[PDB]
Amino acid sequence: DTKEQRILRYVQQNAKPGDPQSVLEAIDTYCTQKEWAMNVGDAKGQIMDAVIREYSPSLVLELGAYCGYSAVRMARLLQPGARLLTMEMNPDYAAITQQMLNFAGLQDKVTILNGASQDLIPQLKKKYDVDTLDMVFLDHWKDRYLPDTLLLEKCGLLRKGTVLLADNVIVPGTPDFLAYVRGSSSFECTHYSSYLEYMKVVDGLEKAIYQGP
Ligand SMILES: C[S@@+](CC[C@H](N)C(=O)[O-])C[C@H]1O[C@@H](n2cnc3c(N)ncnc32)[C@H](O)[C@@H]1O
Ligand SMILES: CC(=O)C(=Cc1cc(O)c(O)c([N+](=O)[O-])c1)C(C)=O
Ligand SMILES: [Mg+2]
Repeated sequence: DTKEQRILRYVQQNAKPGDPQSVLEAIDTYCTQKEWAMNVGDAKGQIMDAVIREYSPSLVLELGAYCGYSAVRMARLLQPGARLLTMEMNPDYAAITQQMLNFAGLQDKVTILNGASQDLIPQLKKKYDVDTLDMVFLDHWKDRYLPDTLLLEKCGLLRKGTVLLADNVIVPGTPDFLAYVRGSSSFECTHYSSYLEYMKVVDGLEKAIYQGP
């Protein structure tokens, strides 16, 4: 099997069905003790929790689902009737993510879209009945953060106050995205210093709030 199958199996055997907190704890234990994996992790996850709680977004778009750790993290804090859309182009990972959300009991709040964000974002309004997004979590391949931010803008999916929250702006780093949003009057930016998941390596999240065109 794969590392991602092993993470899912560990959750199934070390967490409680319908208990998202125990799912997060099981993933973080497995990835600390056994196999590193690119989940946002508990240190940066706590910052995300604080952001989600501050904004109480009704519609969140996640770019990059992997095994479902950040989808579980965010969906467990969504208010009743709020929703998360998560885009994941790797079908093996999308299948793991669905099973992770099912185990956590959060599947009614999350819709997985299997495809590439650059192909799916232009379809959100017509095919997925989106007006504008309240919050976007960018955590896919780092060279896509800037192109997809610009694409979300072009597609009319950002409104004044939409929160963009970007993982890994230090490691691996997203230099063009970071320079662009920090230099742009269309975004108000804040940096949240933290640590790379499961490692004593400095990383950080960037929050970029859209200000309109
Ligand atoms: C860092 S992992 C996501 C981790 C997840 N957000 C978490 O914290 O649990 C990055 C993911 O982005 C996916 N990916 C990369 N480029 C993508 C794209 N253009 N569209 C959709 N998914 C993409 C990869 O297949 C991978 O699963
Ligand atoms: C390239 C890679 O795998 C590494 C970290 C990483 C961490 C993330 O949090 C993340 O989202 C992504 N990503 O490529 O999407 C990657 C390292 C340290 O090698
Ligand atoms: Mg990441």
